[PDB]
Amino acid sequence: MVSTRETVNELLRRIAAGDPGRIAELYAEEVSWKLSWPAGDHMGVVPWIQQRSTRAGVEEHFRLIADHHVAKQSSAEVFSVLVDGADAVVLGELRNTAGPTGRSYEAPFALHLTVENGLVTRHHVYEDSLAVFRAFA
Amino acid sequence: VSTRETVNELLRRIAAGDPGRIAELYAEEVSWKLSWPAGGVVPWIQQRSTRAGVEEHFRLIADHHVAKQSSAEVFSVLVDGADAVVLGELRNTAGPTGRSYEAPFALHLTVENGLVTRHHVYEDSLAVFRAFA
Repeated sequence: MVSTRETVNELLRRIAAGDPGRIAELYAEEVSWKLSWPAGDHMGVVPWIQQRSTRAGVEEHFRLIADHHVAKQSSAEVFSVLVDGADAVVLGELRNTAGPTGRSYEAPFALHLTVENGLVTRHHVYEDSLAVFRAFA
Repeated sequence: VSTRETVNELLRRIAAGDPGRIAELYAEEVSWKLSWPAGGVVPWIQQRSTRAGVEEHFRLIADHHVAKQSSAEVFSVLVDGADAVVLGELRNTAGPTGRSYEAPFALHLTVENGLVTRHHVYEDSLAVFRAFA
């Protein structure tokens, strides 16, 4: 068995490296995936904001979010990683540049993860959706 | 007392709803952060740094929502040392406009000597903003 913290550290490494197939390898086949965003299509400006429940869906998310950002001006700064049993919360800030508009933005985020059998089963993002939306609108 | 005991008491007092008694749990100086742009359509969205400012924040959130159509749920309380994160969701109706919204939130707290020294809220700012705009 691998600790929750080690599993979370590996996920954060793979997310920062960016490859969607390699990130999704860390998720269970079925994933509880939630984003602190309203439902709908948001006039098309944030296409990765959709409902997901599968490893294949997770791979699609990380593909889309990469395609919509300038890779060399985008990153997530992690301030702390809290771990309690099988759960963890990653606290940080998105420092990204939106591809279509060129606007840089900062968005605080908390990422709540659950791990079982070394795989991520839950990935719930709480982030400044207003700031992200404004950067792409 | 423990971090979790302090957090559990804060949840009790938030549910009781008295802003003054909620603020009693905070240090005189507080690290306050909200997952909102640094740009008053939503009346409580502003910076704070003191216990008195916390009391006013909880007074404003009560006043500006339609109480009989509003509810809060706590899904999980994670605790790691001096830090804790409360995960949940608000299902409220904006007072000025009557429009309902739902806003998942993660509340990051730090406790030192039984007082809350840090209160960092991560929530669906877009959903709240739309309800009040």
